[PDB]
Amino acid sequence: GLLEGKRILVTGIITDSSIAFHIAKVAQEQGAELVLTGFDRLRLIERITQRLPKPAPLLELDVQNEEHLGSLAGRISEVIGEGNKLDGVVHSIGFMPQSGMGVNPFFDAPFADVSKGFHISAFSYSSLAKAVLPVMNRGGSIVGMDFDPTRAMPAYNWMTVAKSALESVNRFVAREAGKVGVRSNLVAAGPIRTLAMSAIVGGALGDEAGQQMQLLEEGWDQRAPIGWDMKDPTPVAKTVCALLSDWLPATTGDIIFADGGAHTQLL
Amino acid sequence: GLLEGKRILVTGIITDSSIAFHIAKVAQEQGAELVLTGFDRLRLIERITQRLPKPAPLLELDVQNEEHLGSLAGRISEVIGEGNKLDGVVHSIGFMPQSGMGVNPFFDAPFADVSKGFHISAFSYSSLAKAVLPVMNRGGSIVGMDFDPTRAMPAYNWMTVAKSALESVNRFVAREAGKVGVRSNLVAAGPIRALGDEAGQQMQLLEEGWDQRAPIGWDMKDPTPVAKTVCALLSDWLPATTGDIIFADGGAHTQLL
Amino acid sequence: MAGLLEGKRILVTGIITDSSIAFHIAKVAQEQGAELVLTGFDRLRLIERITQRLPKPAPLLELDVQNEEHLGSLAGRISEVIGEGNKLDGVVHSIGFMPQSGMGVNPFFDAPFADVSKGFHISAFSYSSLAKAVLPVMNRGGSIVGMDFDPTRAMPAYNWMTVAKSALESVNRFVAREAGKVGVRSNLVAAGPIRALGDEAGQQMQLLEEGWDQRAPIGWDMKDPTPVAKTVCALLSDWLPATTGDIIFADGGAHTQLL
Amino acid sequence: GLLEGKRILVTGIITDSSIAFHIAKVAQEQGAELVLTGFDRLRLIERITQRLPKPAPLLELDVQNEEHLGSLAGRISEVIGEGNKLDGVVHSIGFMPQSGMGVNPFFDAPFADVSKGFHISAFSYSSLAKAVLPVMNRGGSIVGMDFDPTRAMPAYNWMTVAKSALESVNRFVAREAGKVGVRSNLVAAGPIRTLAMSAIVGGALGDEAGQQMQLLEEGWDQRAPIGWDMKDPTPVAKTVCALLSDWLPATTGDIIFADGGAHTQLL
Repeated sequence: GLLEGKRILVTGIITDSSIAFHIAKVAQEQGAELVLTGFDRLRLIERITQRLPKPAPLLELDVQNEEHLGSLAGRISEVIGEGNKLDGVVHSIGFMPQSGMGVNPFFDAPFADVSKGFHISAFSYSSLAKAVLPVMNRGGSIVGMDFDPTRAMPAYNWMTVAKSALESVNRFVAREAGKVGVRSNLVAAGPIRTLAMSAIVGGALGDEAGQQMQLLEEGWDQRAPIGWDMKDPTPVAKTVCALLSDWLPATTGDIIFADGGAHTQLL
Repeated sequence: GLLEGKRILVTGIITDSSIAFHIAKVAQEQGAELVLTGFDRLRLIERITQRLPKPAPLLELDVQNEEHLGSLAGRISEVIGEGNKLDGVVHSIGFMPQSGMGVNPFFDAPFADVSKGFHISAFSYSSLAKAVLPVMNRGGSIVGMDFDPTRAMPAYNWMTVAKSALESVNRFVAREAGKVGVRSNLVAAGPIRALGDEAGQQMQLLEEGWDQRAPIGWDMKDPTPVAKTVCALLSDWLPATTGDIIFADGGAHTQLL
Repeated sequence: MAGLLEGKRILVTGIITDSSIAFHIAKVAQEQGAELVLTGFDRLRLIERITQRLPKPAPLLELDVQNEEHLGSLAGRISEVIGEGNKLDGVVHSIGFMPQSGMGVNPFFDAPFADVSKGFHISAFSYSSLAKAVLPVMNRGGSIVGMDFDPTRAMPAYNWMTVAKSALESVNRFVAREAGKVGVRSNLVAAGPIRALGDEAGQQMQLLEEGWDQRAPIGWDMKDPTPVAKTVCALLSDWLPATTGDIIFADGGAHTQLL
Repeated sequence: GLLEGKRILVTGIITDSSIAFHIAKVAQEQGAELVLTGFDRLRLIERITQRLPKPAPLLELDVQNEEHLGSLAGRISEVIGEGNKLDGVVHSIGFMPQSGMGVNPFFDAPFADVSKGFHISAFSYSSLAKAVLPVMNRGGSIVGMDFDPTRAMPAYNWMTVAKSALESVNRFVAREAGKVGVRSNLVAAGPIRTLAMSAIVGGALGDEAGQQMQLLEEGWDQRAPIGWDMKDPTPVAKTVCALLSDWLPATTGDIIFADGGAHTQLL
């Protein structure tokens, strides 16, 4: 197994289509022992995580809660055994209030909303690292999820800005984590299609992206030299696990693209 | 002159060594008609602006105050005349609480501090653009100030994160401004200069690298090259540049050593 | 009413027709008060007739940028034009050539090395050659500007010319090092694209090039060379005095947007 | 093994200090079956490759020789078995005549020298791909070696230009290789110290880098959040094998940095 004997904390599992779910699934298939986090309705998280290959303990973590963050290392140690430390941490937490996205005018997003999206999506990558580094092994690896924000694009709007900030945070976290031998990297994934139910009785599932976002996302498979399957999270999950492994041991503060090569081409 | 007849709003004048002061000075030397803004130390700013080549009116603007922002377009029109519009706007406001700029470890900066610095240094570029675009002419130019955040650096810490955010914001402001024919760009400037302390010492050592790297050298005591570059972007001579970042750093960022 | 380049002496390469971007660079420069020296090699008689359509007279020197004798004599021949006590303030490299095998008339892999090397020579290496030849007669504070087409991403048809432009960007950063020793700046302008027997490569390029106006926040007019010409003149001026080794985009903002 | 059952062609083994030697070593340790190339003193290359963990056939390949390139596929099929194809190809070929490097003035490099370095160091990445793609499996991987040329630097001079060209070539090779399901990527390695002998009777080993290049290379360990060991090729060799594996399956046209994180930091 690529991650045999490694102990890995995975944040961000909300549904069975959360990219963190597939990261967790591949890591377990590759021999890792997981610790999972959730915040709201832990019982509902427990139901999803019971669909993973192997059991895994669930810890409560609201990344905006300094008390949760302050106690996390000790709660991790309780569950993995006090002599043991983590080898990997996955940050898969991204959120921006809807006023900051979609067809809401970019200029109309209230600061309070954008600040919260910045907190959850970018600042919390630093918060999580600070919280977990005291219980990580030398040579360990922290990986966060990115969506390339180098160029502006329709709909992604202020979430793009939060990802630009996240990329910058990642470089400082790598500086801090490196002092104790830990790597920090982001995976810039191509778009993965997400379904959500209409919030009404009789509701059905349907694509979350609106028209403009869908048109934007369909460009990836057109551009990607090896194509891009928006319904397939597995290549992204494998890439995260590559960074959690010891096979990129000299990469840190960096961004690895799992996007079919789309960002390298222009049509 | 380079900006002959252009009406330009300049934010960020604090002292007569502020880069905004030198931007305003060069712009007036090049024929611009200015409107200035201030908030903190507003009487002091009026005194400072008397040292400019020419007088200019001053409007109060706290870029965190949505009432100040919503009234700004009407207040500008009152100053310049209701049938006239601005051709240029300069965003030269950067603030990050010291806890985000190296007086403590990176990890110790509290969110409330970093959020405020993000608000002032990144979000408000969008706020100001939203406020001014209704009174800007087609072909106009919004320019903000940047400090290259592509790589992490000693001490600059969360201000560098804010500037990465600002660069992203600029690309979206360009999208919105272009709908009415207005450009939006940043200038990535090189650094401009007993109780001294660690964060200041770290920044000093980092900043001395620019002159070492810059093929044409870098004078940390000379704001004029940066001010001239801003005026270039305010002029009609970069009419197809938007969403972009122009480096005024001696070429330091293009060289490894 | 001072012009942007008032009193400056500027050498301009690359004028082939009155549609050449170099023609428009020269035209705007003269409108802004510059005194020009022009160069040509192929179709010299044609170039002379073309250069007479510029606003003001300008002498024409022969320069094959692959000819080391032409390069080596260039500084002395410039001094004859402008006076031994005078120097140039600006130099424009607007020479790009890649044999058609490197620009999409056949698949990328089929381009022969000899063709690609020739295009590398003319489109990338000669930026360094020209700088070497002109710098001894350039003033401190002067400016060398070359023409770029953003090669950060692979594109249809442009193929090995894109590779040459990647190389050119790297050359520019090294020319900046050498030029900086005598106070001279070196930069590239990355321009957006400027416009029955139509053929495949041209069709691919047209479809690709129409995307600039779609992406550009301020639009992009492929029929209008003036914004690019002005941007070159901005770099030749004293208004970007701390920019060197760099790439300035004159593309409507298209490269900053995905859609 | 990370590369169990994979057939991989490795170019560029000159000495037992060539990065390609260490790539070949790790690939064999990870279960790969190799085919090796050489051009100069094939008997001397056979002697170097006998120190690899396992035997591997050696094929002659001058990448400037179109007859060598045109026959390469058939000569590969002969040695790996007529029904078989390659899963991986490593390009580790870089050369610039000395007039193009060091304390030679940048402006004094003759074009014929720079053209030759461009041919060997950049054009030949396309030539090798063209020659080997007919005998590569879908899902295969081509990996070339890079030294980050994003900024100019002392000494590296025209080789920097060649690497800039190589990066561009890699993005076009990715477009072409992707049509048959093959990825193409570069590894941008930190500097690896190289010793060479003075060309004199009684000669000794010493660093090939001149003063300015040594000062440049020494910055990596200072900048790198996890440090950078110029004497250790292994992290770079491992990163190449990561790209040859199936664990970065959606990465193509790209550049993976194995440099300790140094390019993400500024002092």
